Amino acid sequence: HFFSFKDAMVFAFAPPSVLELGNATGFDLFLQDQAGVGHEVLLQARNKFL
Amino acid sequence: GSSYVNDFIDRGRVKRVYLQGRPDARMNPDDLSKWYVRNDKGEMVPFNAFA
Amino acid sequence: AKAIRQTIANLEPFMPQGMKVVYPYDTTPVVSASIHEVVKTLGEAILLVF
Repeated sequence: HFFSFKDAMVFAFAPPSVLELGNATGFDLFLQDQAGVGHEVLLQARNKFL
Repeated sequence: GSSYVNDFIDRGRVKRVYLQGRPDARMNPDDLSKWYVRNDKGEMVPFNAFA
Repeated sequence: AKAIRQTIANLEPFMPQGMKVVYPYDTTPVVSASIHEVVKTLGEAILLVF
């Protein structure tokens, strides 16, 4: 039904089994950069990975 | 004494800014007279007057 | 020492050009050689008694 709310990405999800662990479920990782390549390179890498 | 004013970022890391005289104006007691201190009316007073 | 070598192994592919990391001072191989020497002398003591 929330696709009838066309201006906002209204994304509803269920909590996990226990709530102490995380608010989402599945996996999680951070794309980071030790070389100091900036922020545009890192965001381009994030959207490339997506 | 190489004072510490504030910080500055560079290449993704906040580092610091120092402030000190030249490597050629503190090296011997003859070069402690190159530094001038401002008077209370815009004039300049050397360190030979009072030190 | 093992965790420090693992951290340098995770930080080594992001070196600049010609940037080698060497270990000039280290007091861990004397500990490893000492425990290996006493377990070796234990082994040959059991072998000589047999």
